[PDB]
Amino acid sequence: AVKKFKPYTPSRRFMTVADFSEITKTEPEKSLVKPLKKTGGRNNQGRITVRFRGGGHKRLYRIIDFKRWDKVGIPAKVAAIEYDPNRSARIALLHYVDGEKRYIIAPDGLQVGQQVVAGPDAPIQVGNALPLRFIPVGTVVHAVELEPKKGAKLARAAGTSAQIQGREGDYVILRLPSGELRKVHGECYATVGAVGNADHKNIVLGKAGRSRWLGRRPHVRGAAMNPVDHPHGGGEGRAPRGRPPASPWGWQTKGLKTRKRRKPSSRFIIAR
Amino acid sequence: MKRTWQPNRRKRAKTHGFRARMRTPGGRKVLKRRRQKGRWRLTPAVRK
RNA sequence: CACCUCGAUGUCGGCUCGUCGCAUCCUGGGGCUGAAGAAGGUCCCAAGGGUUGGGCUGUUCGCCCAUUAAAGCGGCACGCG
RNA sequence: UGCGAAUGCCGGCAUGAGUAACGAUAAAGAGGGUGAGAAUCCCUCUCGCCGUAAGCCCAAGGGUUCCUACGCAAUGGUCGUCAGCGUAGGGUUAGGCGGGACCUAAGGUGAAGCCGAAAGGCGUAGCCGAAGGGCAGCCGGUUAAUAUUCCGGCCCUUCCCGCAGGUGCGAUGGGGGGACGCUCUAGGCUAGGGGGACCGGAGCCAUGGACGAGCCCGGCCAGAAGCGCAGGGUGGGAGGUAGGCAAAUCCGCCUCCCAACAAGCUCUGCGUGGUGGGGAAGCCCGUACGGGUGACAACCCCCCGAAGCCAGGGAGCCAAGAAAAGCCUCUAAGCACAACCUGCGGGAACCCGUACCGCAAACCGACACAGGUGGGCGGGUGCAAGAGCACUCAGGCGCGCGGGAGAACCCUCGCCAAGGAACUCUGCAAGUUGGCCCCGUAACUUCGGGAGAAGGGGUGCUCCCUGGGGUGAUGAGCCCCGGGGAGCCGCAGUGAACAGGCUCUGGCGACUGUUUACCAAAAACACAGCUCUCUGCGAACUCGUAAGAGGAGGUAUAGGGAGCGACGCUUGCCCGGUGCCGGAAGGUCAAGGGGAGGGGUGCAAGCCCCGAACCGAAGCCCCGGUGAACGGCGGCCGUAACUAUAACGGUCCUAAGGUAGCGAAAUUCCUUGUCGGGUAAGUUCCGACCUGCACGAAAAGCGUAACGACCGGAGCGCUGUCUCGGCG
RNA sequence: GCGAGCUAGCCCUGGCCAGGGUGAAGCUGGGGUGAGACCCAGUGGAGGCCCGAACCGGUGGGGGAUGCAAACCCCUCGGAU
RNA sequence: GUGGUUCGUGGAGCCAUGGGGGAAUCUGGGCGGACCACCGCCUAAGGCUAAGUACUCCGGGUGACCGAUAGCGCACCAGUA
RNA sequence: GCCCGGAUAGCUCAGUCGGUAGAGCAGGGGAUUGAAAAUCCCCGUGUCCUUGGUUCGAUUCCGAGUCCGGGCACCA
RNA sequence: AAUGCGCAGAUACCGGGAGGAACGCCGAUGGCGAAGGCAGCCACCUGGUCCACCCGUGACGCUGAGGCGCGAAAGCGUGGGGAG
Ligand SMILES: [K+]
Ligand SMILES: [K+]
Ligand SMILES: [K+]
Ligand SMILES: [K+]
Ligand SMILES: [K+]
Ligand SMILES: [K+]
Ligand SMILES: [K+]
Ligand SMILES: [K+]
Ligand SMILES: [K+]
Ligand SMILES: [K+]
Ligand SMILES: [K+]
Ligand SMILES: [K+]
Ligand SMILES: [K+]
Ligand SMILES: [K+]
Ligand SMILES: [K+]
Ligand SMILES: [K+]
Ligand SMILES: [K+]
Ligand SMILES: [K+]
Ligand SMILES: [K+]
Ligand SMILES: [K+]
Ligand SMILES: [K+]
Ligand SMILES: [K+]
Ligand SMILES: [K+]
Ligand SMILES: [K+]
Ligand SMILES: [K+]
Ligand SMILES: [K+]
Ligand SMILES: [K+]
Ligand SMILES: [K+]
Ligand SMILES: [K+]
Ligand SMILES: [K+]
Ligand SMILES: [K+]
Ligand SMILES: [K+]
Ligand SMILES: [K+]
Ligand SMILES: [K+]
Ligand SMILES: [K+]
Ligand SMILES: [K+]
Ligand SMILES: [K+]
Ligand SMILES: [K+]
Ligand SMILES: [K+]
Ligand SMILES: [K+]
Ligand SMILES: [K+]
Ligand SMILES: [K+]
Ligand SMILES: [Mg+2]
Ligand SMILES: [Mg+2]
Ligand SMILES: [Mg+2]
Ligand SMILES: [Mg+2]
Ligand SMILES: [Mg+2]
Ligand SMILES: [Mg+2]
Ligand SMILES: [Mg+2]
Ligand SMILES: [Mg+2]
Ligand SMILES: [Mg+2]
Ligand SMILES: [Mg+2]
Ligand SMILES: [Mg+2]
Ligand SMILES: [Mg+2]
Ligand SMILES: [Mg+2]
Ligand SMILES: [Mg+2]
Ligand SMILES: [Mg+2]
Ligand SMILES: [Mg+2]
Ligand SMILES: [Mg+2]
Ligand SMILES: [Mg+2]
Ligand SMILES: [Mg+2]
Ligand SMILES: [Mg+2]
Ligand SMILES: [Mg+2]
Ligand SMILES: [Mg+2]
Ligand SMILES: [Mg+2]
Ligand SMILES: [Mg+2]
Ligand SMILES: [Mg+2]
Ligand SMILES: [Mg+2]
Ligand SMILES: [Mg+2]
Ligand SMILES: [Mg+2]
Ligand SMILES: [Mg+2]
Ligand SMILES: [Mg+2]
Ligand SMILES: [Mg+2]
Ligand SMILES: [Mg+2]
Ligand SMILES: [Mg+2]
Ligand SMILES: [Mg+2]
Ligand SMILES: [Mg+2]
Ligand SMILES: [Mg+2]
Ligand SMILES: [Mg+2]
Ligand SMILES: [Mg+2]
Ligand SMILES: [Mg+2]
Ligand SMILES: [Mg+2]
Ligand SMILES: [Mg+2]
Ligand SMILES: [Mg+2]
Ligand SMILES: [Mg+2]
Ligand SMILES: [Mg+2]
Ligand SMILES: [Mg+2]
Ligand SMILES: [Mg+2]
Ligand SMILES: [Mg+2]
Ligand SMILES: [Mg+2]
Ligand SMILES: [Mg+2]
Ligand SMILES: [Mg+2]
Ligand SMILES: [Mg+2]
Ligand SMILES: [Mg+2]
Ligand SMILES: [Mg+2]
Ligand SMILES: [Mg+2]
Ligand SMILES: [Mg+2]
Ligand SMILES: [Mg+2]
Ligand SMILES: [Mg+2]
Ligand SMILES: [Mg+2]
Ligand SMILES: [Mg+2]
Ligand SMILES: [Mg+2]
Ligand SMILES: [Mg+2]
Ligand SMILES: [Mg+2]
Ligand SMILES: [Mg+2]
Ligand SMILES: [Mg+2]
Ligand SMILES: [Mg+2]
Ligand SMILES: [Mg+2]
Ligand SMILES: [Mg+2]
Ligand SMILES: [Mg+2]
Ligand SMILES: [Mg+2]
Ligand SMILES: [Mg+2]
Ligand SMILES: [Mg+2]
Ligand SMILES: [Mg+2]
Ligand SMILES: [Mg+2]
Ligand SMILES: [Mg+2]
Ligand SMILES: [Mg+2]
Ligand SMILES: [Mg+2]
Ligand SMILES: [Mg+2]
Ligand SMILES: [Mg+2]
Ligand SMILES: [Mg+2]
Ligand SMILES: [Mg+2]
Ligand SMILES: [Mg+2]
Ligand SMILES: [Mg+2]
Ligand SMILES: [Mg+2]
Ligand SMILES: [Mg+2]
Ligand SMILES: [Mg+2]
Ligand SMILES: [Mg+2]
Ligand SMILES: [Mg+2]
Ligand SMILES: [Mg+2]
Ligand SMILES: [Mg+2]
Ligand SMILES: [Mg+2]
Ligand SMILES: [Mg+2]
Ligand SMILES: [Mg+2]
Ligand SMILES: [Mg+2]
Ligand SMILES: [Mg+2]
Ligand SMILES: [Mg+2]
Ligand SMILES: [Mg+2]
Ligand SMILES: [Mg+2]
Ligand SMILES: [Mg+2]
Ligand SMILES: [Mg+2]
Ligand SMILES: [Mg+2]
Ligand SMILES: [Mg+2]
Ligand SMILES: [Mg+2]
Ligand SMILES: [Mg+2]
Ligand SMILES: [Mg+2]
Ligand SMILES: [Mg+2]
Ligand SMILES: [Mg+2]
Ligand SMILES: [Mg+2]
Ligand SMILES: [Mg+2]
Ligand SMILES: [Mg+2]
Ligand SMILES: [Mg+2]
Ligand SMILES: [Mg+2]
Ligand SMILES: [Mg+2]
Ligand SMILES: [Mg+2]
Ligand SMILES: [Mg+2]
Ligand SMILES: [Mg+2]
Ligand SMILES: [Mg+2]
Ligand SMILES: [Mg+2]
Ligand SMILES: [Mg+2]
Ligand SMILES: [Mg+2]
Ligand SMILES: [Mg+2]
Ligand SMILES: [Mg+2]
Ligand SMILES: [Mg+2]
Ligand SMILES: [Mg+2]
Ligand SMILES: [Mg+2]
Ligand SMILES: [Mg+2]
Ligand SMILES: [Mg+2]
Ligand SMILES: [Mg+2]
Ligand SMILES: [Mg+2]
Ligand SMILES: [Mg+2]
Ligand SMILES: [Mg+2]
Ligand SMILES: [Mg+2]
Ligand SMILES: [Mg+2]
Repeated sequence: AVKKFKPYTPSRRFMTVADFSEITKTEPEKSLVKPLKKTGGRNNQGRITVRFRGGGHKRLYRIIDFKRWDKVGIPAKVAAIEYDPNRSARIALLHYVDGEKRYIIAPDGLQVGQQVVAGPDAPIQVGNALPLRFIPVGTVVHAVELEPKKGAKLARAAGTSAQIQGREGDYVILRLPSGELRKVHGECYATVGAVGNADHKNIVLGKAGRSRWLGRRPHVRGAAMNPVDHPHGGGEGRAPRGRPPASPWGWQTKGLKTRKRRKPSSRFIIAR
Repeated sequence: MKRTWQPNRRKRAKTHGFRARMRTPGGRKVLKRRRQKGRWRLTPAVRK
């Protein structure tokens, strides 16, 4: 489901907004929000280090739980599903039985009411977090730790999902949303299922303004500049690239690979 | 039109003020030079 | 060609204003004619005055339309910012 | 150590010259006064201008410009007796207004800690930091000049110390709260405004009429408790308890109960309200201006009504909307002859600002500069509405040179016989059209548009009839939206002012946007969207020597880089060269390893030099791949039963020889190509043809509704652009 | 070494946008059907929607050119949730 | 791998030292310009040490130094207006 | 107007160290066929563009000329 | 035959793994459906049809322009997938 509009204005022809049906709560859990400093892409020198960033709606950080073992075997009821302006996915507010409320990244399928729990115990059911080694092969799973106790860092974007392909000693074989096959330690936790809000990828921004609301300032092609600014700058009219296509900093940008070859993690990767 | 001097009494002392100079080594040298030359005022005249 | 001007002599056309030349487009005078008349042809005298309005192109020019006695050619820093 | 030159330097004085100017075309005239001196100062009258301002109040800036008295050398674009100028004197009063003895924001700083040749850079806590949060004063009078500051009336807040009554009290710690978007919006009020036949008031009867429910002026403001009338906030109990980094009886969670669109508690707003003030015109006062009287002033009724208040109100939406303290609660140590809470009394309540200008002669612009400067108020009538326009109240102003005159010429403006784009690069400019209501409206279209398309008709006033609302009561009054019929006047009824000219047809760009501050606003940039590529997270990338930071408190539906640029239909062949990608072999290759063998000296033992194989990375070579990677995408001769042409053949070269579609095009040199169309006449324009000097598919190709202060062509309407000028 | 008191971007916190038009979704009702899609009304009040002041601009033209002005003035024009 | 020295890789020692390796205590070590041999000179990897040397904000004494456009930017209430 | 390249069998073209020049197609003669093609066997003509010159000797080397092709004609 | 693959270790053979599509034998000239069509196996939801019985209704029938629904392959849109 995704909302379309009649063309009562241009750019409304193609505009497309998400379907907010699975949303249950509007204002968030007051005890679970922090303010987030908006950078505008500037570092701690006052300099831009990521271009074309800034403006866009004020946002409130929802402090969310990517380590699920700190409540082993305590279960919780799924209280709400709410909009989170800080990720593509939607978050689920869950009430633990001991009274703690936490934000979880809400898997596909999960809806208000069901029990959820983390731990080596845990039935294999959407929402439950478990160490990988006890998650049966061929289970789709998200919010995956990359190293034990360092927090979930894998598959957390809307409709993403990893899948367990096999086991090797302390490690297990994962296929990531990027199709790469990597070994991950068995002790790494993972809530089972896929992320959901899976239609994120079909919203059609529609107009320039909509890009601004997400804090994306306009983005100017090197071809449009002068040689002082860009490797593609200058010429007379238009001009093709005239050289291997490059970034403002002059490195090749079609095919040229950048992963550090000597990286220690090379030992645990096997795909593309 | 809108000219280049837009006075602001906070700005002035925040920018060229005595305590402003004294933090940067460059600015302590401004005072050093201004005294050695014998300026009547090392820092711009301001009014809180 | 490179003589004045590079401590600067604003460069095309149009508009306004003209003025001069005559190697005369018209009008005036004439010779010859393969000049019957009428209309021409070509050469001579003659610079007083006249020498249209529009389409196209920045155009000068040129080509068209409609007329005309005729729709002259040149020069004046390719006259005149 | 000798000056005539250096567009030499400093200074002085000429020329232009009694010349241009005297700074908005809002505008002046007269009378009286003053003074040596008056167009220019004071005063009266008349006239004009602003009035969503050119009036009034905040804030920033400025810093005595404020008030008074005495001055006029200079400053004042003239004059000056005047001044924002000279001299002197005076003037700014706060527990409640602003800010500090309160809070935190970005950011700064910064114990701990990390980094850096030095200087220094980073940095969790903490601290600093405000037009945000918190917090108790309204109204009149008074001064030459301050006033929510003094005075008066009424009312509050905090600290300290006492009583009295309560209660396990008690933090910098736990929890609640503070606390939050945009658009639309209900009800009830308040500000503000209009009317009144009613209440009050000096007075007036003019010039033809009018002694009338005549004209003119005014009919309020602040206000504790208690009371109403609106609204907002909030469930009440008992058990369990592993969470809120100790403890909580508090919060969270669970289970019971009662309560439930309320109530009851609170809390704000509004009204009333003790009391306290104000209180016009006009007239007389001598003020530059205030006073007296009007007066024992009256102080009421109705209507309109916020955008403001009740306010954390309600609905919808997606882009998802600060923090911290005060405040409440909870418990920890500690203490409970403490402490806190609740009332009531007495005491105590500091620092700084406070004048004046403040859309401008006091600020920013070298100037008393036609420029620039944020928030609030901003009345009345009419115009459909309105902060629009015309007039006008309160208020403020006539712009610090004047007097004449009545040429050319210039600027700004009005009109123009006949013609109507003939003007010119171009309808440049100006005209025309202009509001509201109603009738009506094509191609095409992405079905929304195109549309205000086009094109018309109506519009004033008078009398009669008459339907709804809102408020009152269902009734009158007062408003609001109207509907029907008769008639009046003019050239003309949106009678002034504000207020689209319209159509057809191409190019380009999809679109709203953006840009060369100050000669370019565009077909340029951006843009949603498409593709390629990188990147597994201590990500890639960027800044930094580093620490560190951004990326991102994100995680492949994510992030970086590149090109293309809605959408529709599509995007062909070439990997030889270059780039990127993949190749655990081979060749080459640096340090290093390794030392066959040579050498210098020594009597030697030695010491010390070179040094061949061979082992040696990345890179290059080599082998592959790769086109939304850099890029490329042919020639000549022949041939069909009329000619012409060539579907067909021959052959050279290449990595391969340009597919669809478009084509004298923003590309066509020859060129004003040739043909058709428009015109009387068309180097432009539109349609075609193909010989494409020198189109062609993401430096995209061909189209496309809608959009455009873009650029081209045509026409209608209308005009001083023109014939061709004239008058003012 | 001094500069973001002009200007460009971003960050924090506040403020502003008269008045008119148009009339998306969603409701609700009616039709429709086996059930729907859908159709019609009324309500509703969306939009880098329309007209137009403030406000932000700077299209064409005229003036100005030792200017009122080292970028101004007048008419006109664009945007204006 | 570099710096210093007249020494720019040169036959390149000496002094210093970022990296690696890594001793000896007099029969020990360093040096006399690659190296070896002889012959000599010194005693590293700890430290202190007046004077003779440099400068002129300041005080004095002198001038084939200036004399108000000179002389310090300033003879004067100048690092001021 | 200024430079570079080419011209060889009837067509499209290789080539040369200075001496005897070839390829493919076309064409000719034979074969196969009922008869044409396609196929098989056999066959070059070349004054290597003109002209001058170097040579013993020149298609070959040189200098000009005709012709063609390509690139150029910029600030102005 | 050649392109192609192969000492950079191929084919052929063993073991591990990933992935997609189609379901041998049964299988038939057989079955079902209105047609297009339907094939491994398991479960759920569901349509038609046949028979037995002679119980119920009582002509409620047949056909069917328009309308509505289904409709092999290829093809088109948005996403996914991609072994042959
Ligand atoms: K771009
Ligand atoms: K360019
Ligand atoms: K010259
Ligand atoms: K003549
Ligand atoms: K000129
Ligand atoms: K001189
Ligand atoms: K003079
Ligand atoms: K004076
Ligand atoms: K002046
Ligand atoms: K504050
Ligand atoms: K507390
Ligand atoms: K009250
Ligand atoms: K005051
Ligand atoms: K006015
Ligand atoms: K005169
Ligand atoms: K003409
Ligand atoms: K009534
Ligand atoms: K209009
Ligand atoms: K296009
Ligand atoms: K524009
Ligand atoms: K641009
Ligand atoms: K972050
Ligand atoms: K290639
Ligand atoms: K290749
Ligand atoms: K290649
Ligand atoms: K060696
Ligand atoms: K053509
Ligand atoms: K072309
Ligand atoms: K014709
Ligand atoms: K014609
Ligand atoms: K435009
Ligand atoms: K609206
Ligand atoms: K040396
Ligand atoms: K040594
Ligand atoms: K020595
Ligand atoms: K020695
Ligand atoms: K010493
Ligand atoms: K002097
Ligand atoms: K001096
Ligand atoms: K060849
Ligand atoms: K041959
Ligand atoms: K494939
Ligand atoms: Mg909080
Ligand atoms: Mg450019
Ligand atoms: Mg730059
Ligand atoms: Mg470059
Ligand atoms: Mg380039
Ligand atoms: Mg350029
Ligand atoms: Mg180009
Ligand atoms: Mg990748
Ligand atoms: Mg200045
Ligand atoms: Mg002093
Ligand atoms: Mg000369
Ligand atoms: Mg001269
Ligand atoms: Mg003559
Ligand atoms: Mg003449
Ligand atoms: Mg003449
Ligand atoms: Mg023309
Ligand atoms: Mg003519
Ligand atoms: Mg000439
Ligand atoms: Mg000449
Ligand atoms: Mg000329
Ligand atoms: Mg002189
Ligand atoms: Mg002097
Ligand atoms: Mg003097
Ligand atoms: Mg003169
Ligand atoms: Mg004169
Ligand atoms: Mg004059
Ligand atoms: Mg004046
Ligand atoms: Mg007088
Ligand atoms: Mg007077
Ligand atoms: Mg004023
Ligand atoms: Mg000042
Ligand atoms: Mg005064
Ligand atoms: Mg006086
Ligand atoms: Mg004077
Ligand atoms: Mg005054
Ligand atoms: Mg004074
Ligand atoms: Mg104190
Ligand atoms: Mg710091
Ligand atoms: Mg603080
Ligand atoms: Mg405040
Ligand atoms: Mg007062
Ligand atoms: Mg005052
Ligand atoms: Mg007062
Ligand atoms: Mg307590
Ligand atoms: Mg009131
Ligand atoms: Mg009232
Ligand atoms: Mg009113
Ligand atoms: Mg009386
Ligand atoms: Mg009378
Ligand atoms: Mg009476
Ligand atoms: Mg009476
Ligand atoms: Mg009142
Ligand atoms: Mg409860
Ligand atoms: Mg506890
Ligand atoms: Mg209530
Ligand atoms: Mg009250
Ligand atoms: Mg009295
Ligand atoms: Mg609300
Ligand atoms: Mg604090
Ligand atoms: Mg009290
Ligand atoms: Mg004041
Ligand atoms: Mg003033
Ligand atoms: Mg004033
Ligand atoms: Mg004032
Ligand atoms: Mg104002
Ligand atoms: Mg003033
Ligand atoms: Mg004023
Ligand atoms: Mg000024
Ligand atoms: Mg003035
Ligand atoms: Mg001014
Ligand atoms: Mg007003
Ligand atoms: Mg009105
Ligand atoms: Mg109106
Ligand atoms: Mg007005
Ligand atoms: Mg007045
Ligand atoms: Mg004015
Ligand atoms: Mg006329
Ligand atoms: Mg007329
Ligand atoms: Mg006409
Ligand atoms: Mg014309
Ligand atoms: Mg015009
Ligand atoms: Mg007009
Ligand atoms: Mg049509
Ligand atoms: Mg329509
Ligand atoms: Mg329509
Ligand atoms: Mg009338
Ligand atoms: Mg109008
Ligand atoms: Mg064209
Ligand atoms: Mg555009
Ligand atoms: Mg628009
Ligand atoms: Mg510009
Ligand atoms: Mg601008
Ligand atoms: Mg301009
Ligand atoms: Mg412009
Ligand atoms: Mg980080
Ligand atoms: Mg582009
Ligand atoms: Mg060795
Ligand atoms: Mg290698
Ligand atoms: Mg290769
Ligand atoms: Mg392509
Ligand atoms: Mg192109
Ligand atoms: Mg391309
Ligand atoms: Mg394009
Ligand atoms: Mg096109
Ligand atoms: Mg089009
Ligand atoms: Mg635009
Ligand atoms: Mg005229
Ligand atoms: Mg005149
Ligand atoms: Mg700034
Ligand atoms: Mg700034
Ligand atoms: Mg708009
Ligand atoms: Mg508008
Ligand atoms: Mg408009
Ligand atoms: Mg306003
Ligand atoms: Mg502005
Ligand atoms: Mg302009
Ligand atoms: Mg406007
Ligand atoms: Mg050296
Ligand atoms: Mg050397
Ligand atoms: Mg020696
Ligand atoms: Mg002397
Ligand atoms: Mg001097
Ligand atoms: Mg002096
Ligand atoms: Mg030939
Ligand atoms: Mg010869
Ligand atoms: Mg069945
Ligand atoms: Mg029977
Ligand atoms: Mg089908
Ligand atoms: Mg298919
Ligand atoms: Mg296709
Ligand atoms: Mg498909
Ligand atoms: Mg696909």
